[PDB]
Amino acid sequence: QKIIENGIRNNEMESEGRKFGHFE
Amino acid sequence: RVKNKNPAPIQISAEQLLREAVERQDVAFVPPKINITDLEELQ
Repeated sequence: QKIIENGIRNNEMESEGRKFGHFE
Repeated sequence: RVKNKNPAPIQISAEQLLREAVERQDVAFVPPKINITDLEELQ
């Protein structure tokens, strides 16, 4: 459960990491 | 006058040929990583 959940959270933050690192 | 028969100061060498041929390669193809946002695509 926790490994799946950590995978999920990493996935949304990397999906939003495109906006975060859009210009760098 | 495009008739400069003068031998070049830098002659073409074989190792130069292989090096600049290999130079056509680039970094490994980078695909945008898939985002597993829910449980079913994780499965």
